[PDB]
Amino acid sequence: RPMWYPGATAPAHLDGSMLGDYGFDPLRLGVNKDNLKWFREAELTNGRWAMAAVVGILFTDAVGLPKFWTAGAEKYALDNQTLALIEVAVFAVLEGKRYEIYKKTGETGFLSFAPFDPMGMKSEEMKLKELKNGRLAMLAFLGFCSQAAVYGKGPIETLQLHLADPGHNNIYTSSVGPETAVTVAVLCVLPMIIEATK
Amino acid sequence: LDPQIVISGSTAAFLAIGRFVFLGYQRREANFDSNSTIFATNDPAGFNIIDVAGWGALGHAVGFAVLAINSLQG
Amino acid sequence: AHIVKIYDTCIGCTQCVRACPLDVLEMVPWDGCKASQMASAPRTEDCVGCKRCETACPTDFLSVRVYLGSESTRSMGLSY
Amino acid sequence: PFVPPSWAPSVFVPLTGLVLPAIAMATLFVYIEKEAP
Amino acid sequence: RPTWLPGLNPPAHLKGALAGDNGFDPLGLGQDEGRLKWYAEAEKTNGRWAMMAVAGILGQELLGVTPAWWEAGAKEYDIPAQALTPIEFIVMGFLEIKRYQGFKQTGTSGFINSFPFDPAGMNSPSMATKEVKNGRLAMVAFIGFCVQALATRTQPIEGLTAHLADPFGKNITYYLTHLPETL
Amino acid sequence: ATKLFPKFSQGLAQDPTTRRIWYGLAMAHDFESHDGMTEENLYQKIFASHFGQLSIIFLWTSGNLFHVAWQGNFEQWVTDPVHIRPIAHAIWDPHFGQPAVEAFTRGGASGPVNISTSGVYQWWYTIGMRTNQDLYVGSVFLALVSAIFLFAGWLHLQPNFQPSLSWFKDAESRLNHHLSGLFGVSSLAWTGHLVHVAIPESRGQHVGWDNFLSVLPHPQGLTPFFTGNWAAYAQSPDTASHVFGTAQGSGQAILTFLGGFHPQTQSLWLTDMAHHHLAIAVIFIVAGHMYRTNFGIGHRMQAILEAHTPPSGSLGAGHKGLFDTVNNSLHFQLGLALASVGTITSLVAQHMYSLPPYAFQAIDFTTQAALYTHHQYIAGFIMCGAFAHGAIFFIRDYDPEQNKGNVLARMLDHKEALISHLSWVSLFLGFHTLGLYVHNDVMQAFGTPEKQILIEPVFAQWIQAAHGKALYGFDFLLSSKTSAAFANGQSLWLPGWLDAINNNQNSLFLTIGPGDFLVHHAIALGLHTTTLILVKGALDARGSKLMPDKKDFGYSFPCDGPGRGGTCDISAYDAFYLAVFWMLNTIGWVTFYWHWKHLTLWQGNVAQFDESSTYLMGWLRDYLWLNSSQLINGYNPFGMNSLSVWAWTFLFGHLIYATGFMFLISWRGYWQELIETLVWAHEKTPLANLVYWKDKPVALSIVQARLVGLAHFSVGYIFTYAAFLIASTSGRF
Repeated sequence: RPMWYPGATAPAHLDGSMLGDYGFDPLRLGVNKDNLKWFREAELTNGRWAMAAVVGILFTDAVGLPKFWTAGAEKYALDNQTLALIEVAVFAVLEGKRYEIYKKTGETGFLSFAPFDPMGMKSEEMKLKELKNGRLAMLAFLGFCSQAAVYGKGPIETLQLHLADPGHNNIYTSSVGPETAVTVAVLCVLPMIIEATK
Repeated sequence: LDPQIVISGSTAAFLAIGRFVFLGYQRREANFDSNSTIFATNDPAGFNIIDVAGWGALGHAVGFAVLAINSLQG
Repeated sequence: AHIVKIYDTCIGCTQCVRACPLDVLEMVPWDGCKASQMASAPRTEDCVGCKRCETACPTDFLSVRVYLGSESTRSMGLSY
Repeated sequence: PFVPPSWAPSVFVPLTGLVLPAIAMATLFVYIEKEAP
Repeated sequence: RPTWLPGLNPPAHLKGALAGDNGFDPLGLGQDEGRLKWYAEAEKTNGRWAMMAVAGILGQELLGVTPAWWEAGAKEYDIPAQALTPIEFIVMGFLEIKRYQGFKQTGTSGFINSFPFDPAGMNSPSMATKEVKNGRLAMVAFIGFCVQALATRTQPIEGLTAHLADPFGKNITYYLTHLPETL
Repeated sequence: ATKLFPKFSQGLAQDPTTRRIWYGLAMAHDFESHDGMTEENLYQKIFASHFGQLSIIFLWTSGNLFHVAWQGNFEQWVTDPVHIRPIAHAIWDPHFGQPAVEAFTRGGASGPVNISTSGVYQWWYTIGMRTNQDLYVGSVFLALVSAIFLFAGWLHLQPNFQPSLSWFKDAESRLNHHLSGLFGVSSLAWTGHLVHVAIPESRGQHVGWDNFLSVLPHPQGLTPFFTGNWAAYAQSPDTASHVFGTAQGSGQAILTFLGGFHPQTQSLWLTDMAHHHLAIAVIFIVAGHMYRTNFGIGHRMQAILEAHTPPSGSLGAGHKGLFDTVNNSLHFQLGLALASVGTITSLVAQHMYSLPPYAFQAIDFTTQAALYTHHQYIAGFIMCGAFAHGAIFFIRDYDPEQNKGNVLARMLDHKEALISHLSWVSLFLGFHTLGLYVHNDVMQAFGTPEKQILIEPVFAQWIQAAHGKALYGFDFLLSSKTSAAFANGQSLWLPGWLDAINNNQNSLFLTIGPGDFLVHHAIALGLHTTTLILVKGALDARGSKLMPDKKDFGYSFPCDGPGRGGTCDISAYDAFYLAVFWMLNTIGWVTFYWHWKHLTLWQGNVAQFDESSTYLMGWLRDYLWLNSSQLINGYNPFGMNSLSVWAWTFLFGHLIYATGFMFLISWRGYWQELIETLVWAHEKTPLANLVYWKDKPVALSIVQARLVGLAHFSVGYIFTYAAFLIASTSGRF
């Protein structure tokens, strides 16, 4: 059972019953058993949202459509006032039906279908793959927003620019260079800090 | 004024008064002053390395003060 | 709860017990004084700390002392 | 350079004045009234 | 067992079981065996880094590099110093955490997961004493290199040749007194 | 049920009222009163708290540096530090209207900013800061230092890093390292910075981390230091025509003792300050080798204390057992530290206004006034804390069996004499100072100013003459040209010092008269009365005739009830409580005197103070009413200016002070009955009784009420005076 660094120790409440366990809880926010399930469901839905959002942002830059941070300013074939009213009206019923699913079963669902799987490949390994991909997509979305904050342009453009000069084009040579360098050094020292005390 | 002569003379004078004059008084006051390292030395009077450093420090301070005052030309 | 203590200088005049507004003190038999009685505090959980018993004590210095301790619903005299 | 952007006060002053104190007050309020097991 | 000060008995906390134990501890930093063994490992690795540093400085001077050993940091290189720091910190953190965890399982040095990292044998207590002594000499030599470059502005071999050419001169007295002429 | 908060007190966690939260907040740092606390754990918690405090201090300093480098005008202030006001930070407030936006937009900035009054611009300019890059680098460095200190605090609580109780009691080692390293080595390093950076930067030569290894601080390069020819470092100093920051008129010396002030910056010479730090560094390092730690040589403080008893028995046992009662009591050490720090803070205020060390500091009147007032108020609060901790030591750590016959026990043996004499001195000073004031007021009211009593301060004027002032005409010591003391310093420091002290345009030994005499007696009255309250509370802390067993109730308790005539405010905490008011009154008198004398000095009319400081009506009209006209006009029906924030702060302080009077006058009982009626009202109201409280609402305790009232009183006092002082000094100049 690999941990979040070579030589970690579970904080007595992450024994491994949950999928994708690595003993990562320094703030100990999952000390409560009741909060662990809710936080897990929140992590799963945040991961699903980030997965769909990252795939959508990556697809818009390939075709040539407007950037993800400027797509809202574009004029569509509707009114923004009516869009917000419809969005909160549909999501009220959708989120209400999803919340009642978690109280009866404990996982996500769509509308009145708690185990929503028309094809049927709901396996234990598939649940962990969803969590891993969701975590990766959450970091990817944070990276998309951060790259657009300092460099702008776009994710695909950022990757293309990094290939031109990898030794000179990175987060360390950008406007947030020293902060991230100090943070990387502090993070690299952190496992030794935890292992020195234990 | 030769700095080497003044410093050497002051250090030698303080070491001499610390080894032949105030050694007994210092030993009597240090014992009555009541982890450690015993700095045992082969000196017949018990004058160890710590005493050498202390008396040499006093001699150096006196010598540099004398040199400084003489340098002020007053 | 507050801490109520009785000392051996008590003369058994029973003035502290009569002045207690929550029935904390009482009189027990004793042999150290002429009155053959001594004050006692067996119900300190109901003491509020008004110190009326200290005001009623005639010995110098006082034979009964009240030290304000932990506060609860009874010690704070709360009816709600 | 360490120079913050021009829009930095318009984001940090409302944050430190309303978002952070609300979160801190809510978390502290929940912690004060939590009952021991 | 000869000690550092003649006529001075070695301390009780210092026994000849260690490699370079010469009974030298006037400050008493190794009272307990736990801190003593940790400091022994610290001394060995400090000496290893100093040995590599002195060897690198001497090799750079012997091979005629353009900047001196105190100017190699500011020299232009591919993948600038701003980008070299995080890569070095990440790889060093991994290597050092593996070295530290291997030290807890067994009280010896290593390399990632080879504890002890001893290929081709050739290990003996005498070799350990030689390693500790060479490390101490390298540490003193590195500090000498730093102070020599500070007060004389000359590289190690250059300063040594300058001292050999004129022994009664070009020493600490001349360099400390003729400081404006050097700059 | 039992609540989690507070985790350190099980009795408070079982409290079902709102008093639990308040007491948990006010008893968080009283580690000695925590549940299951030992001595070793106590020292470890204090160690961690110390590291956290250092982290906060360094982060605050880095924040000030960062804001000055970002939203300030340091790059423009260094060019013209006489006509450019320093900028503290920018203002971003959505409540500001348009006139407030253009009103606060000043100092050359592009938006609303705050004009700094802390004097960090002059300090940073004097030590060598010139560009915003330097302040940015210093801010990042201090932030890293703060993070390191915070990590050290967290690390010293984990296992294998917690220091033992024996390590915390090594007084000899700690004192040796603090005198030699924390004091001597730090001063030596500061001398290195002044000699290497500040002095060359003041002469127009940039010396930074990129070129300090190739730039010589002196043209002779360490040769005179090693050869003993130290006088070579004092040759060719800065002339009288030297322009700060440029090479015009600059010299080559690095260690001088010219004395006096710089003719342009009106501040102490940088070479003199460097030489000062070098001398004190050598002295402190030498003093750091006095105690015996691990090498046989040195002293044992217990031996020196035990061998210091007079033979006639005038001091009884002398200082026997004083080493144990100090080393084993943290309140004794805290009281000694606070007493010394408070006195040093007062010393800093006096020396900083009289001998300005930073360039262009004397011209900044607002900075001088704010700095003096700030340090004097801080010193007063620290002094009150020193005496409060002395009382806490008497109650919690004093042992009469261990301190038998020594000076400590003898103090309590004759405490009545000390309290009575303090009372007599305070009574005499108050009666006479008030009588002379009322007499002068009646003489000024009846139209006979020549009939008021004006006692000339001949003793202080005699001291001023001894320092070199020839205005009074005593002509002795430094005032006489034929004295040995005068002739022995004419070649080292007396010329500059005499030229500076005989100048009536600075604050170096200002001219004094009868008004200064009277206000000095008022200051003496304040000091003696505050000392009387604090000393009486510390000596009567263990008991008195009214409460023979006061030590059995702790340092802070409400009272002993209405019996035995009444025992309100009988604890030592209440004595400190009453003494805070006297401290505020004393600091108010000293700051009022300082501000009025300096205002009349800066305005060019010292005769106004000399003729109006002898009666209280002059103080109320010519100083309080006259100088508050611009303050109260910050915002009026015709508009507002940049001074409206001080007017709002003035009214703010008045409101807080008055709010404090409520907790100070009305007591618990009335509020508890009112709260009970409110409880009934909430319980009997529909649509609102569905929401219930978790803690039972109760009135604030007697001790809590006193603390809350004093906090409001002090906050209102400080804010009101700060707003008035800054607004009057900035508007007038």
